[PDB]
This record gives sequence, structure tokens and C-alpha cells, in this order.
Amino acid sequence: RQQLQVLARYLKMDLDNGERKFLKEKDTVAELQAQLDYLNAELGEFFVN
Amino acid sequence: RQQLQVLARYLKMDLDNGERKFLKEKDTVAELQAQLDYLNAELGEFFVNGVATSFSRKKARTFDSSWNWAKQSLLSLYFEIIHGVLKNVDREVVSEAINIMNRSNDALIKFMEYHISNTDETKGENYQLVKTLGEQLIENCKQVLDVDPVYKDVAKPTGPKTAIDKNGNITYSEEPREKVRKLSQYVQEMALGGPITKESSKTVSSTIPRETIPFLHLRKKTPAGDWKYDRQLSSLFLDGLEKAAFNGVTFKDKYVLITGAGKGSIGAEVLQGLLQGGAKVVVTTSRFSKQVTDYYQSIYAKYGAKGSTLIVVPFNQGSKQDVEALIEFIYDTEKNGGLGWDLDAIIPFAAIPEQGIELEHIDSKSEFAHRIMLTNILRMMGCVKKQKSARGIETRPAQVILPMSPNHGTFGGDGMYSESKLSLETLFNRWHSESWANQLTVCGAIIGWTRGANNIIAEGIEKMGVRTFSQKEMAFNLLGLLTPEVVELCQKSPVMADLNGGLQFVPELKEFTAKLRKELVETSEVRKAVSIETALEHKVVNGNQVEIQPRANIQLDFPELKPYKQVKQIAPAELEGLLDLERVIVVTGFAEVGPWGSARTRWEMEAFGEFSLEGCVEMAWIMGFISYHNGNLKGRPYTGWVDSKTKEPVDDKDVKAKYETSILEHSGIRLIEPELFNGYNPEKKEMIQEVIVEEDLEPFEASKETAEQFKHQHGDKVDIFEIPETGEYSVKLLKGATLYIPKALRFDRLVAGQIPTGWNAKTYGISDDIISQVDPITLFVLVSVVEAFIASGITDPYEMYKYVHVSEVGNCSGSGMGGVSALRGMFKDRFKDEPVQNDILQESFINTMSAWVNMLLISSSGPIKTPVGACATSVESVDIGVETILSGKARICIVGGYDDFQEEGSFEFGNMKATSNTLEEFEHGRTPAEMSRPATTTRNGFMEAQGAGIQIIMQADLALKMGVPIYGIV
Amino acid sequence: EQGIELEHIDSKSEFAHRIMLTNILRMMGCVKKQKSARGIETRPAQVILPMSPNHGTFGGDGMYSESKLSLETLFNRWHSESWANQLTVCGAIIGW
Amino acid sequence: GMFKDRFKDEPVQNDILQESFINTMSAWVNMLLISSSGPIKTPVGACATSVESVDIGVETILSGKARICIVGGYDDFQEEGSFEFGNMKATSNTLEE
Amino acid sequence: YNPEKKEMIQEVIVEEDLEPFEASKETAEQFKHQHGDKVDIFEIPETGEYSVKLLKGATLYIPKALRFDRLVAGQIPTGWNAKTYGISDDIISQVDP
Amino acid sequence: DKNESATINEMMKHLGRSEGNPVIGVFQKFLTGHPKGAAGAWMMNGALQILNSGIIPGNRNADNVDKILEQFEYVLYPSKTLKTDGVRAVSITSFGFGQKGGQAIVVHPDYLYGAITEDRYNEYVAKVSAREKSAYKFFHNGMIY
Repeated sequence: RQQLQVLARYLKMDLDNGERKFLKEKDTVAELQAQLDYLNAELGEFFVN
Repeated sequence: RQQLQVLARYLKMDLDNGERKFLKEKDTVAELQAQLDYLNAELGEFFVNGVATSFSRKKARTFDSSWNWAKQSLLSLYFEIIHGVLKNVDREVVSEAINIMNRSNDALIKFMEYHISNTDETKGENYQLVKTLGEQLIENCKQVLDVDPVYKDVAKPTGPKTAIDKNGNITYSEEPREKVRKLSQYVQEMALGGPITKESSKTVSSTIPRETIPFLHLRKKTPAGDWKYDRQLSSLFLDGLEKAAFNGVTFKDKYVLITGAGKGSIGAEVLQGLLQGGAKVVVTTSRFSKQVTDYYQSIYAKYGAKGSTLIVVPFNQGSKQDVEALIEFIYDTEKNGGLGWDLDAIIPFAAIPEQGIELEHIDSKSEFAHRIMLTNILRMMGCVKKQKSARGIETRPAQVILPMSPNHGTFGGDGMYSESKLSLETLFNRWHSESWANQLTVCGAIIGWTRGANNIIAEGIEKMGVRTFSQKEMAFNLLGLLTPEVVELCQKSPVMADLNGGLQFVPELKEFTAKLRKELVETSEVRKAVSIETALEHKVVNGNQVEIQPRANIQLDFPELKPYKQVKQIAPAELEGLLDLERVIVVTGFAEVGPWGSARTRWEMEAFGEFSLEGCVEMAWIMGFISYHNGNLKGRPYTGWVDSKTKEPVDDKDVKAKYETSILEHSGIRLIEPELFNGYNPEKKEMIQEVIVEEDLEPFEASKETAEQFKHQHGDKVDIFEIPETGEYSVKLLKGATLYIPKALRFDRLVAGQIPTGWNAKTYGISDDIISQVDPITLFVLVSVVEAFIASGITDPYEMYKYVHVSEVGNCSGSGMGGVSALRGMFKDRFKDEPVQNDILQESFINTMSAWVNMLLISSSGPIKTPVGACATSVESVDIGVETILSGKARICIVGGYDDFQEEGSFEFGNMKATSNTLEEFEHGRTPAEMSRPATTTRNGFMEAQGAGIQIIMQADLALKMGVPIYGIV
Repeated sequence: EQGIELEHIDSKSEFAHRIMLTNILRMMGCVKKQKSARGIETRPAQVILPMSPNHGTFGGDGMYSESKLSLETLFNRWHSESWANQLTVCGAIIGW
Repeated sequence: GMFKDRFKDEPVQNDILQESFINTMSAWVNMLLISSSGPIKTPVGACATSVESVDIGVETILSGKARICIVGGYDDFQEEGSFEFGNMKATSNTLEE
Repeated sequence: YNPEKKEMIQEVIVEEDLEPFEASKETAEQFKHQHGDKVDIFEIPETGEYSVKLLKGATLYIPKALRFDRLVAGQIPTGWNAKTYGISDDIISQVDP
Repeated sequence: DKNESATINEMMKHLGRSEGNPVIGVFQKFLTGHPKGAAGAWMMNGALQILNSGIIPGNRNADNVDKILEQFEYVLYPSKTLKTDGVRAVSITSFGFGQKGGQAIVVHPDYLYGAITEDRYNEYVAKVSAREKSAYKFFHNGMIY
């Protein structure tokens, strides 16, 4: 692990970049889904469908 | 890259796992966003945005202190009559008297009895008048001590009036009706009707003409299914209106839910009537804010009778979630956070306007308005039905007073307004055909032409016998439907009240209205064009008043010195020579620095609620918005105020229009501004965490002394090595070493009473060297002392030494906490090794401020007694200074108190829970201005502030000898 | 819509109301827009509106009566608005 | 405590603020031993606060707002106060001594 | 408090990414709020804790010791305790020395 | 707030105040907030201004007075300013931490001038007029410069 981290630092490689992007997109999914559940609780399952 | 990949494969590490998860979540975002754009293209931007939830239980505001507002109104009326605002008993005074009667009780009777028996009628005719009127009102209130509060409207009825000036100017006024001048006469005219409404001891119903339709009537459903005018129901309604006009109508034990009752609407007048009658009204507002809450508080303080409660709640009638939440909140028990109420009436008058939306233009806004006005109304009645059925209530129906339009598509271009209004008429049949008759009763009020474009022609519509109503008259008609007899009639069967004023009898009402508007508009433009052309002809034929603007003249506001006979009349005759003026303490000066600037500006904001020209100019000068300029400016010579930044000339008239918003936004209680507290953001509060180092950190270059200090601290857990190239040192922390990492704490006290932004001691003239040396609290104290001496008229502090010895002038002011900025310096900045002055400790003392005052301005060698009393340090200072003067070691004293707002003091007050939680306040919908609400049901912490307040006190004998103003006697 | 009283008005009732009133009005509005865009004044479309003689007589039908009764505004809207030349209203009150 | 231990997130009592006031000592005296509702006047005078207290108490008794008074003065030695006195050079340098 | 060894802290700019250290969820959120993009916080699915990894350029406080030259003070005799005079331990914990 | 209303009510009861004559309570911290020691000084400044102007500011944030405060019949809680025809005395009351209760009474300055002669009052008025003019010129000069 230490040697891999040294090589990544030398290569200017961000091992956590993918995870950070994933967490951002997961938050975006959460907020868009919150909007969708609000609209569903509002208009209703029957109306939206 | 290859070595890294080999190591990852050995470690069973998936470098692409994060990217794969990211791409999956990006596809999920794409598909959810596709769903959202479909729903947006479908319902529309307006509908989706407008279905946003607005109601919350924590945001409801209760008003029930009518016992207090009665006394407040009585004193207001008393002083108004005494001062001559009200010379005669006009209908407004009669209405206020009626409200006082409605709130009358034994304590109130005693209040008025004292205030009238204590009144001295010999002090001019005004005092005799107020005494007589108060005696009459006492007699009236004694009668209605036990009588229930009644809604009685005494305003003069007003008709429409449109006049066209010679220059084609349209003016509309609500001039009083010549024929009708009481509500009883209004009801009599309503029963009488007019020629147009005719068709081919004794109540007002008796005066109805034969074979005629009253302007206000009730319709009965014929067996064929059509609604026709009915003599019996109409007579019942007009008799109820007559009783409500003459005796007044009570709404005790009546729980109402009214929506769409904002200012300038029919619902507001209906709410005022309900509050007068004593009802428990839940008013719902879609514009919940400080303005609306203050409006409803004023409405309740004016009209809320004894036993009435006004519940102002935020509410979106366009969202069924808000509808369900509001009905649940109303019906749920107080223990569960509800109101524990059961609605006796529902008035769903909430609607959004629609102009120029024809059939082709029906869109998201029209569908949303239709939801609000039909679908969510039906959902609200369904929710009330469900609550009543769940609680097993069959014998307490809620009266739904439905707003109905006489015209369904007559005017057009109103979207789905007519659709909603016409579909609301299904409820009459649904009441019989469904199983909610026992929980709700339908009362369709067909509201006629009401006057709040549509007003200029109201006079023209009335020339043919049609009747047009005002908001007050329409509210009176609607409240006539809440009388017990009409309620009982609604419980018998659903009722259709026609309050249209005979508007249905005119043929082609839309075209006639358009013709009236076209005639008025054409006359106005023709007259305006002819006047303009005549003016231009006159000017060309005959060839070709200076207006003066106010200018700020700030007054020190010295006390008014009345003539000697006047000032001697009030005081006892035996006081002359009785008192030892050396032993009488007088406040000769005072001043302050606070969230609203100086004492003058703070007083203006306190008393009048807004800044005058002088106050606004003073605030702009204090805040640095305007600087004074004298000399050449852009070539021409200018002398006056200029903008500090742009340097452009600004006139005192423009000072308000240019800086009122800025002054209000950055004065008083408001969100904490980090620029005024050294980048202190309560939302991001810096802390540091101790952790044990787990790996040897990389070397970092450091000085020789710094490296030695690190080695002294960490012992064998750090290593310092000299670099021979430059002589510096490299510091290498090892495993197990102690480290501090910054971390941020989200703190919930975000609002504080802060001195206005741009307040600078340089503006008052304190040198930059003094500013650097002393604390901000000391600067506030210096400014306060200078302003206090200015208010005392002592421009030169050495002028005191012409009258007293240097040992006879003291400073007994102090602080609860002192130089908290210097304490923070010594305790934190020194700990962090930031640049801190070596004398920060002597700057931190509570007596340092008084020391700096004495050794910058006073030079006195008199008594110095700095108190600490926390919030009472100023009364402490006054007491200590009074005793100093009475003991005689001083003759002049500088009393008062000062303190500062800072991060650590604020945080510890928050830990104490003494201050108010700003996040909870936001949850309750409280703005920074209304966080601080002393003596209220919802107060949950004090509002922390900063500043200084100073008073110059002295012996009365000395004050008279120096000829300084005397503002009061301690 | 069966067994949907006032207390039961819900998503299905709102959707049925949309179909039977709001989207009908949108459809006539769209036909009006097409005819106006193509400059057609002398070829109106006859909207044969299905109307109910009974508006809430039976109940328990959600917003059926609301839609049918709000469709009667079109008679006045025809005169009061600027789509008379593109559409003509024919309300057929369908019996049993 | 409030300025450093809270900054370091060490365990600090939530009422360290009232425990820091100069009048807190007099408050605790009154509400542990005296129970008097008589005049409370906590002075600050740096090194002269005790003579200040004697003079304020004398004037309280002569004014008659009190007949008995607890005068005097108190202060504590701590790291930061010591270091700041060293910074001002008011204290004696122990290494020079 | 040792005047010969007076604790201070020095601000330095982090030059390399420090190794992750296990931290609570709230503590990791606080660290992220402070450092913005200069720290990386990741949940550990095994136990639900959080790992906090400071990146290059982050702000760090390392303790350092200052040799202070005021070593002698007038101190109340060692072993002086309020319990000896009878003040309760609860009062001792509540109030200042 | 409850303790202070109770204290004022008990004072007013014991001192035999006429029933139906509540003291009008002025709450200034609704607007200026609560400073930890400038409080009573700001309230004294407000009290002096109330005395000299005859104007009693109202607690505009008093949305709904607490029902618990109704029992104190000798206290009134206005929400809007009152143009009173003269205020004789004002009672400023403060309560700081550490049981620091404090009261002050500010009487109208005009009750002082009844304790002196006509000639003394006239010369005092002349001196105050001259001093007010001097203070005005000083204040405006210092403000602009």
C-alpha cells in the first residue's frame, strides 16, 4: 500500500477522485429523488403514472 | 504506471471501481432528471414550483393577548383625544370604542375609571372632552362586561366615484353615499332593491317591495333542480343582517379556518369581523413574512375581542400536502403539537389572479390556480370530513362558505377561474348525494362586484340600479351568513346566498362593462391630448416656481425649558429651597453607540420605527455611506455630502432613497457579519483536534529557534536537523507525536445586535494609533463619552475644571466582561503565536476603558470606580456615581456601561442556552429583526448585542451653575 | 370513478378531472392555436362536449360532476373570448 | 477554559462563562453564605481594586444602602496572565534574578 | 503549567497527504467543513466510522514549547485545599479556584 | 421576563399604587438587543428620551404578550408607540448574572426647576441656550470634519 501510494503521488494520480465523484453523484441522485418523491406525494402515484 | 498496476493487482485493489460507481450514479442522475423534465414539461414550471410545501406547525403564530391590546388601544385613543388628533366622535373612534367594549372586563373597567377620574378637565376643553367620552365609554363597557363580544360595523358606507379632469385625469374615490350612512340603512337599501331588480317593531324584511328581488337574497333549489330567489330564506338573511347591523353579531365558540385573507382582500375584512365577534380564526397566508405577521398582529390588537385567537400560519393551498398538514394541525391535540380545535366554519377564499389567459393560453398557471381554487378546496373539505369522522363528530358540522362567481366565462381571459367557480356548485348536490352532510354544510356565497381598472367603471354600472359593494360591505354580507339562524339553515340544507347586487339583471354585462371602460378611457385620452395640444399651441404662440428641498439639520435635542410659571405650576410650591441641589443628582448628558448608531438614531428607530431625514443622514454618516466634501469637485465647486466610494455629490433628499435599504439591512439585529468580528463565521467556527501522529511526517524547513522549540515540546517524538546549505532546520515529527488539526463547528447563534456596518472610530475622529492601541470596546466607550459630553453641551472637557477641581470629576462606568477582544488575543492568538501587542493584557482590563477615557479626554484626578454587574453594570455605575457625588468626592461623574460581542462570549452564551437558538428561530419563521421579542409567549433566549452607553451626571447645583442641559433626575 | 366521495378525492380523481376538463380545454386551445397560426377564420371545429344532466346527484364519482359542470363555462367563453371563429361549442347533455 | 480549552475541544463545563465573571465570586459568596439582598457592587481596579472596594463599601454604608459590607479584593495566578505580565515587563525576569 | 515548557502551536502548510486516521462521522464532517477540498473523508463500511485524509496544502497545528523566564510566583501553600476548610467537592468542581 | 414582571407588580402592590394604573413597560432590547453591560445604560438613555419627549416606544416585536403576564395587573405591555401627554418618572430595572439586581428612577427634569427661584432659573435657561448653540456648532463642525 505504501509503495502504491508513493507511485501514485509521483504520477500525480488521485486514487480518491473516482470515489469523490461517486459521492457527489450520489448526493445528486438523493436530491433529485427527493424532488421526485415530493412530486409523487403531491400529485400522487396515479397522476404521475 | 506499470509498477503501480502491479502493486494494485497484488493488493486486489480496483482502481476503476470508483469511476464505475460514478458512471452508474451519473446514469441514475440522467434518468431521474429525465423523469423530472418530463414532469416539468407536463405540469409546467409554474405548477411544479407552486406546489412547493409552505406549511409547518412550528411556523404558526398565535395571538390571544386581547386583554393587553384593550389597554393599549384605550391609551392610544385617550392620548389622541387629549392631543387633539380626534376632535369629534367619528366612525373610527366609534369602531375603536366598540373594540374596547368587546375586550372589556373588570380590570379594563378599573383601568379606564382610574385614567378618567385622574384626568383634570380644567386643562382646556380637550381634557373635558376626553373625560366626558371616557365616562360614556365606561358606562357602555359596564353594560357589556358579561355580554358576548359582537361584530358591529360602524364605518360609513362608501360608493364609487369616478371623475375626469379637464386634462383627462381619471381619479377614483370612495366618497360616502348620500342616501345610505349606516349599516342598517345599507340593509334597508338591500331589501328595497331597485327598478332593475324588479320582475314582471317590523323587520327589514317587511319593507321588501312586492314582486322584486333584493340585492342580497338567498336562493332555494326548485324541484326541477334550479336555484330561484326565495322570499322566506331571503327574509331570514336580511333580518339576520339587520340584527347584525343594529345589535351586532357574536361569533363566540366559533372556530373558523379562512384562507386568502391578506391585506386588501375580502378575507381580511371577514377576518376582522370574526375577530370582532370573538371567533377563533386560523388565517392562512401564502406570503408568510415579518410584514404579514406584523399586519395580522396589528389586526388582532385592533379587533381581537375577548376570547378570540388568531392563528396565522404559512400555507400553500396549491399543495395537497399543505392542505392535509394544515387540517391535521388544526384538529390534532395540543399535546401532539396541534391546536385541538374543531372547525365551525371554513372560508377558502384563497385564489391567484389570472389576466389575459383565454382558452388558447390555458397553461401551468391556470391549472395550478384551478387546483388551488377547486381541487385543493375539495381536498380541504374532505380532510375536515375525515378528521370529524375519525373523531366521531356528527353534530358539529363545519360551514364551508364557498366563494362563487355570478359570472362563469362572461368576461373571459381569466384562465380557469370560471371553471373552478362553476365546478364549486356541484357541492350543493354532493351534500345530499354523499355521506359528509353531517360533517360539513355548504354555503355558496355568490360574491358580487366588490371594490378593492375595475373601479373606474363602478359608478357607471350603478347608474342603472345595479349595486356595487365595498370590501367592508361584502365582508358584512359574508358574515351575515355565519349568524346562528343562517348556520341552522345551512345545517338543514345547503344554501346559495346571492350577494350579487342585481348584477345578473343587466343584459350583456361583459359588453356593457367593456363599453363603460372604453367610454371612460376614450374621454380621458381625448381630453389629455387636447390639453397637451392646447398647451403646446399656447407655448409656441406666446413664447416661453423654484422648489426647495429639505436639508439635514441634526439637532442635539436638548430638553425643552418651559417658562418659569409653567415649570413652577407642576412642581409643589414648597419645593422652592427645600432640596439640597448639591444632593440632587441630574443626568446632564447621555449618549450611546449601538446597533442603531447614536442615541438620536436609536431613539428615532425606537419611537417612530423609521428614520427621518436627519436620522437617515446621521446613519449614513455613521456608516460611512456619505462623506462631507468642501472644495472643487468635477470642476464645479461643491459643498455638501458625497458618496464615500464614488465621490459623487448626493443631496439630503437622495440620501434616504439611496441608503435607506443599506442602513436598514446593516443596522440593528441581523446576521453576524464576520468582517466586523475578524472573519468570525458562526456557521464555520474554528476548533482544533488533538490526534496522535501515526506516521512520521515529512520534514519541513524551520528556523533554528522554531526547531529548538519543536524539539523542546515533542522530546524524542520530533527530530531537528540543521541544513548546512543555508543554516535552517528541518523538523521531522515521528510516530506517536501530538498534532492539532483544525476542524469547523456549525454554531446555531447566527444573529447578533451589531453596530452598523461601516461604523469607524476615524469617523468620530479617533486617531489610527489609538485605534491600533485600544480595543473596539474602548473605541465605542470613547465615542460614547464624547457624544455624552456633547449632549451635555461640554464641548471642551476641561470646561468642567472652571467649576470643579480635577479631583471632583470621576468615572464610575464599567463593563460586564471588558476587553474580550484583548482576552481572546492573550488566550488564543498568543497560544497560536500570532502577532499580538505586548500590552494586550492592560488593554483587556474592564477599567482600561475608563482609564483611556480619563487619559484621552478628561485628565481628571477624581474618583474612579469601575463596576462589574453583568447586565446590571450600568445601574451599578449609576448607583456608584450617585453615591460618589452624594459623598462629595465627585461633583461630576461619567456613569454607564459597555461590552463587546465576540466569538467566544457568544459561544459560551449558546452553551448556557441563555441566548436564542437562531436555527430554531428560522424553523419558527422568525426574521433577525423579530428574534428579540421580550414579554411574549415564544421568547426562547436573549438577543446578544454590543456597544456602549454613557451618561454624564452631576450635582443639580453644579448643573445649574454650568448651565448644562438636565435630561432627568436620578 | 366509483365510490370516490368528497373525502376520497385523490390522485385518480385529479387525473380524471385533468382528462375530462383541463386537457379537453387544452385540446380546444391547441386547435384554436393551429387554426389561428394557419389564418383560418371561416372553418370552425365543432366541439361536441359530453355533458352530464346530473352534477353531484349520485355522488361517489370523484370529480366527474366537477368536470362536466365546469365544461359549461365554454358557452360563455365562446362569446367572451377570441376563439369563436375557430371553435363552436355544442354541449350534448347525454342521458341515461 | 472558554478561550483555549473550548478551542481545543477539551471537556469544559457549559457555565464557564458565569464562572469567569469578576462578580461571580461575590455572587457565590452571597448565595452560599450570606443570603443578603443588599447592595452588590463589584469593583475592578487592577491592583487597587481592594482600596476601591473599601471606598465603595464605605460609601455604601454612609449612604445607608448597607450597614454591613464585605469589602476586599481577589485575583488568581495563571499561565496567560503571567506570560502577558512578562510581555509588558512589569514582572521581574527570573533568569536575570 | 511549566513556565520552563510553555505550550504553543505553530501554523504550517501541509506539504504531503497525511495518512488516513479513523474518526467519528461528526468529527469527519467537521474536518471536511473546515478544510474544504484540502481533506478527504470516507466512510468505512466495516464499522461505519470515517477516515480523514488531509491533502497537500492543508492547514496544520503542531505544538511547540516556549522557554519562559518568569519561573517564580507567590503561590498559596502546596496542599491548600478547599475541602480542608469544608467546601464541598461539588462546589469545588462548579466554581473557580 | 416573568421574574421582572413579578418584581414590578410586587413593588406596585406594596407601594399602594392605585388599581387600574399599570406602569407602562418599555422593552428596548427588542430593537437594540442585549449587550452584556451597556444594557442599563441604553435603557437610561431611552428613559431620559421618554421623559423629555413624553413618548413611550412600543415593543414592536411583542407579537403576543404571554398569558402568564396577565396576572400582573400593574404592568402594561404596549406594542406601538404612545404619544403620552407627559411622563413624570421612569423606573429602569436590570438583572445581571450573579444576582445583580438593580433599579434606578429618573424623574422629569422640570420637577427640579420648581426648587429654584425665578432669577436663578432664568439665568440657567440663558446659559443653557448659549451652551446649546455652542454645542450645536461644535457638533456639526466635528461631524463634517
